[PDB]
Amino acid sequence: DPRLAANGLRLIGLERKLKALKARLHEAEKIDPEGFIKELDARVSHVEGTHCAKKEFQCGGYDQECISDLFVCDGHKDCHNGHDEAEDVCDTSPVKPGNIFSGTSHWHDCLLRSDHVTRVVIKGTIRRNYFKSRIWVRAQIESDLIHDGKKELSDFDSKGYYNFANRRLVLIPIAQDDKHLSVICDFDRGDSRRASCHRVLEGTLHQCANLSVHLQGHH
Amino acid sequence: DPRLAANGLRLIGLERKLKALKARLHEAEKIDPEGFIKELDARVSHVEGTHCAKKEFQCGGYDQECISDLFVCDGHKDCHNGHDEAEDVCDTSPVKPGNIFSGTSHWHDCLLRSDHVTRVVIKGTIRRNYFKSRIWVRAQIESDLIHDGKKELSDFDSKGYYNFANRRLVLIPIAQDDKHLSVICDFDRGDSRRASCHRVLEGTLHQCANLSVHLQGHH
Amino acid sequence: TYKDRRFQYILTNQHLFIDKLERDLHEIDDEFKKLGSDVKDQTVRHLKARISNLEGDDCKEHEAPCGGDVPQCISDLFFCDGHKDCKNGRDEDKEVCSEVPADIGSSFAGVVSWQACEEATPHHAVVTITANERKEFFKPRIWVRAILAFEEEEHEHHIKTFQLRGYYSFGDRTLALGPERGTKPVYGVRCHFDRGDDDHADCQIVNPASLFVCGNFAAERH
Amino acid sequence: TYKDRRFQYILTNQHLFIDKLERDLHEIDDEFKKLGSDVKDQTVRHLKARISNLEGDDCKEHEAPCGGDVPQCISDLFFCDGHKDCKNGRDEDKEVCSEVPADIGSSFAGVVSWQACEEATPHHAVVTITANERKEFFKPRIWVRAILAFEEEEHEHHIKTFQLRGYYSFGDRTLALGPERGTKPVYGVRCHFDRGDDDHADCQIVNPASLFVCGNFAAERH
Amino acid sequence: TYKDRRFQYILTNQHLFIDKLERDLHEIDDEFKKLGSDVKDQTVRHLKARISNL
Amino acid sequence: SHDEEIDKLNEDALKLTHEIIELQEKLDRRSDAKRIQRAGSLKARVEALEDPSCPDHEHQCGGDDPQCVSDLLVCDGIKDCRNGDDESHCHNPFHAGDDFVGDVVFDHCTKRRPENITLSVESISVAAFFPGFPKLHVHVNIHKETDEDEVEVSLPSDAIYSFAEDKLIVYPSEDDGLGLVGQFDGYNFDRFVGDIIHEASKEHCARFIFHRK
Amino acid sequence: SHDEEIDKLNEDALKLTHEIIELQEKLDRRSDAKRIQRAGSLKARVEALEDPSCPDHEHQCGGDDPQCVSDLLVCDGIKDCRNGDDESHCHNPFHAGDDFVGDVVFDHCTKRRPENITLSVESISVAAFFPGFPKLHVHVNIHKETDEDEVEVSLPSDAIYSFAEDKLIVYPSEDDGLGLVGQFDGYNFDRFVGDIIHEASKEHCARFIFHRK
Ligand SMILES: *[C@@H]1O[C@H](CO)[C@@H](O)[C@H](O)[C@H]1NC(C)=O
Ligand SMILES: *[C@@H]1O[C@H](CO)[C@@H](O)[C@H](O)[C@H]1NC(C)=O
Ligand SMILES: [Ca+2]
Ligand SMILES: [Ca+2]
Ligand SMILES: [Ca+2]
Ligand SMILES: [Ca+2]
Ligand SMILES: [Ca+2]
Ligand SMILES: [Ca+2]
Ligand SMILES: [Zn+2]
Ligand SMILES: [Zn+2]
Ligand SMILES: [Zn+2]
Ligand SMILES: [Zn+2]
Repeated sequence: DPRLAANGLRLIGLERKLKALKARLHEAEKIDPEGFIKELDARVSHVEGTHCAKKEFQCGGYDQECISDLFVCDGHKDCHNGHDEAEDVCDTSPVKPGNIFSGTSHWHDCLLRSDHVTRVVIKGTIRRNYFKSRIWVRAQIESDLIHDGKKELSDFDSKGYYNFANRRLVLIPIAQDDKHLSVICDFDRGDSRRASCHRVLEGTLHQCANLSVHLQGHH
Repeated sequence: DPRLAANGLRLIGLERKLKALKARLHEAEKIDPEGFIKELDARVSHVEGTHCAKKEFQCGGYDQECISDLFVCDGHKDCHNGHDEAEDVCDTSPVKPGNIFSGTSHWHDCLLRSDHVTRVVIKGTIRRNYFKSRIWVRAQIESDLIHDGKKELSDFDSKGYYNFANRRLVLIPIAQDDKHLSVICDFDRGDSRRASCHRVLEGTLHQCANLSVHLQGHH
Repeated sequence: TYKDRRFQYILTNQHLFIDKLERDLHEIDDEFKKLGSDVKDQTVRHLKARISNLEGDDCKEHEAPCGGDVPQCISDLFFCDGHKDCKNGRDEDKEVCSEVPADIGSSFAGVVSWQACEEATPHHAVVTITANERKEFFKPRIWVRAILAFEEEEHEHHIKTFQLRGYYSFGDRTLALGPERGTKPVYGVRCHFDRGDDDHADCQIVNPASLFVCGNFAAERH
Repeated sequence: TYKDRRFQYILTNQHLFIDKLERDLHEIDDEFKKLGSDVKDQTVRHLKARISNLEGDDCKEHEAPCGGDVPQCISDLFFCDGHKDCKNGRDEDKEVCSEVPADIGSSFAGVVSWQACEEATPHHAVVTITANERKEFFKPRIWVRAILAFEEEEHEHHIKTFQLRGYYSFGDRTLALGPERGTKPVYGVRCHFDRGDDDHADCQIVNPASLFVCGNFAAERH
Repeated sequence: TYKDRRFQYILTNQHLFIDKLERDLHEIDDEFKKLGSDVKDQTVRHLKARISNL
Repeated sequence: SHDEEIDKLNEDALKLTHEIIELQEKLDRRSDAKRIQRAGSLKARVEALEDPSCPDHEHQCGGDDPQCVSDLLVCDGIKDCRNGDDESHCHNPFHAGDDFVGDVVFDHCTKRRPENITLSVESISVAAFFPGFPKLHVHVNIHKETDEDEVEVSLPSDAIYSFAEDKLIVYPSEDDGLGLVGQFDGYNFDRFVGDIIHEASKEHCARFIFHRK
Repeated sequence: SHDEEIDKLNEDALKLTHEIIELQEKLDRRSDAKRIQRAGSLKARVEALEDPSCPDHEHQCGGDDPQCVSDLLVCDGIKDCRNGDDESHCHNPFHAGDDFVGDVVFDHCTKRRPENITLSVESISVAAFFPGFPKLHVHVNIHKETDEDEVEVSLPSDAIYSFAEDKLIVYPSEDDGLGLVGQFDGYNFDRFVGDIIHEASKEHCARFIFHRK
């Protein structure tokens, strides 16, 4: 064995290296350039606003064409550039059943709670083939309250819709007169994983709490 | 010395490799992609012809504008795209004095010589600043003739011009009534290194020999 | 022999080890490729441009920013005139002074939302530079002849065409167009190339007199 | 200690050896960089295109080549209509069926050498697509509305504009334009996109009736 | 051969080590040169003379 | 034979080494500290354009679950953010000996109206019991050469750094209300904007862009 | 210490290995045999478009110093070109056992009018005293399935390869004047154009594009 042994050592080295790189993958996944830019595009676009009316959908990013939000993701090309039927626009995964969005609820009205976890749990979706403009969502709203020294879950069943055009999930409490506030989430972070939410009164849309959920998801 | 020695062996390996690559450079220089494509462009463009008159210079490659060849490389932008003053067009190196173009002369008229070496030796150039359209070239034409069992040099002094527009070097024999034929070279191979030449009669431009010179150059 | 087969045995399973390593490497690389990708440089350029526009500048009328690390404002009339007026020379930068937005044959098109003048629904507008002239003694402007045309239905067959003349201003990054000599003051155009390149512009179809906005289109170079 | 300084002595001049190797590598790489470069893919595409054009095809009138490894000719009327008529399907290739040369806002410009009709000296011509329509039941043609305009001097100020209508044919790779409905049969345009991309075309400004060539320009997309 | 390249490998990076040492020496010497200089013998002679006279 | 095969082995091994280091370089490019920084700076500009997410005197912990925390509680060694953000900012951009050179943007209040200002950090005193607001002793160095004279100045001044606001506050040393405030990008730390403000009117009358020298 | 430093050494060495192999890969890409071939094919198309550089029965030695040499003197083992070009072509594209499959371009004379033709090389006989024109025994295999019948055929035929013309000439085996001629690109050798020609009228009545199978 001349320097064949040396080459063997080199090979052990390469094995070690490969192991290390594979380890680096976990840390590499924590960086999403494309997603970062999509987020910034979202936030900047929010600061810009639009020239469209309420209940209207602006076609491109720079584009000047407006469309009724009743025509967004309905299966028909309504924009001169077809943006209203684009895949990013029409992505149905913000309300894919099984999704569990969790976040901290910060109250500043209505209720006198300290900061606490809230989960929006997507339980089901209906999308009529004759009206694809909206997805009808059913979900469970859970809240971990450390009310009286000990912990207690406060949950309720709710129903509403996800509207593609403004990327908004509205959930009002199913037959829950019992002073459970509605929730309104905007998937305005460039993805289908995070949303800026509020606990609101259904009738007036008055915001009683600030809530920011991320998907995390798995109990 | 643990595996430090092994790493040392690796380093000797890398040294060896580097030496080998440096050796490959010579062979790598024998490949000129850009020059190859420039040659093909030249040859194809010759097969295509142009829509310009004689004594005219077509501007771009696809471009439709024609210009008098008295305006080519004269210091004034005459083409809508300035091609008549471009660097490739106005390159003066085909007739840079010191250049020695060598090639094989193949006779088929006038003289009864067998195939033989000819050299065009650029001896001087004059380029008037008041008329840059042309370069006035003075050169020596040498021919190695194996006439009567032994070798003998047949050389003569000559004068003419290089015209940029048609990339043509014309050399007629300086006061050489002594049946020395003129030479006309076209640098039509995409470079300033090779030329397609002819030995011709000055008065009639009748082609007595085919000659293809390349630069090689250094005696 | 036997020793030969031992040596060959060592060689054989070093190549085997190398092959395994190669396979593992391919697994890891494949795992890395499923982490999305990097971003289109145009998307980043445009995003940065939108941010820059939202940030604005402290320039006065008839001034434009030089750009760069230390903000400085200089005159419209000082951009691309061969003398460096910016502390960082940006007013003579080769990119800033790109004369491409005013090149002959340049055409910028997009769909128009009207607010007056025209009662038609959203259609394309195209403005095409047909001629230009940049005087050598006054270089901060490129004088252009252009044509505004509208996309109209297959049934119309009586298209409307407006001949314009105006200029491109480097510092403003502005193409300003008005009616050609003796041609009925109907329309003018204001295009602002503020997306960070010579290929997109925010245009308004205006009244030549009042600069009143008749309609807007997001222009794109085709 | 001493043994420590021996070990450190070995380490020190292995790094030195690595540094030397690095320097030598940089020398060799620098020597390699001075061997010219590779070629622009556009120059190669256009060269290949010019060769292809010089080679021609054995197609009949109203036929166009499918392209590809085994030559086959098919009808004008069979390109990009959703059914594969070529043995290799090329008549439905996504590149062949690029509808970009007929896109709204597309403008092709270049300098014209005239041979009749116009007694002006070489100036630019620009043809701009202002509208289009591709009927879903007859897809092998894109019907277009365009405008031919000429570059004219700063002194003219009475520019000439010709409104055209016609089609783009995929197999022919041809933009064919004639006078718009009721607009004085003065000019027509024939552009052939034969440079291998959607961005350059050989155009002729012709008489709409005789197809007599009035002038030629090498068109380029701006 | 291989042994020849090992011997040459040792030679090569002893010269490299010598070169490094030389560079370091030049650094130190350069650092020493920036400590002013010695004094003109005339300035000292005259100073001593002035003291003597006083 | 026993050399050709070995050489082929060494060759395949080199090529493997190359492919492996290539993967590593992709990994490195993705996580390149400079790139991450630039990203942070961009994000920061956007944040500047948005409405503040926190009350006037609080600090946004950031993250996918935002939270506001008193400015006085940032970098005091006790975690107040649920994500501990208040306790990881804590690297002071200024070290004893650092120089920053600022070039003028606009200026209509300073005495000398200088082209550039050098800010030299001389010392830093961090109270162990109050580490969130380090105190610096710095010198403001100006050198202005007019026609009538040449003036050089080195004004000793006291400063505070706020980790909460990523901000240097340099209290005036002369007899004008003129203080220097350096706002850091949040991610750069080799460049800040130095605004000169009247301690009283709060009027902003000069601005210099400072870079680490 | 004695491990951290060694590891840093191994690392720098790996990175060097990478940079070196990178240079090598540039070198390899430049001289990639396939690329050179494609270049040759392109150049060949151009040459086809140009006027012939040589008399009807001669061979262009090529190079920067062109020369014409009789077709009968190419690949006879004696250098006639000044650059020896006639004696370096000499690699026969056909080997005993090779199959080429040709797809129809046009065809209006063959008996079966087939979709594809397989040409199988069975044997090669090279006269030592005349190596420039190898003789091949090949079989032309056709399989045509119409409505009325299914026909299969394997026609044994004699052929000659001309190195001078880069050309395979397959003499007809049946009772029609129909011969097959395969023209090689000059640089490809995995693809030729197979024209079917009447041995008499010289009329070109069919063409197939053959690829090495
Ligand atoms: C300050 O500016 C002057 C020119 O106005 C320059 O000469 C000097 O070097 C600058 N000083 C620094 C440290 O930037
Ligand atoms: C020959 O052609 C027929 C179709 O015409 C096909 O089924 C068969 O597989 C082909 N053979 C080859 C090698 O192309
Ligand atoms: Ca729709
Ligand atoms: Ca000229
Ligand atoms: Ca200027
Ligand atoms: Ca079809
Ligand atoms: Ca704290
Ligand atoms: Ca021979
Ligand atoms: Zn923070
Ligand atoms: Zn001090
Ligand atoms: Zn040959
Ligand atoms: Zn047989």
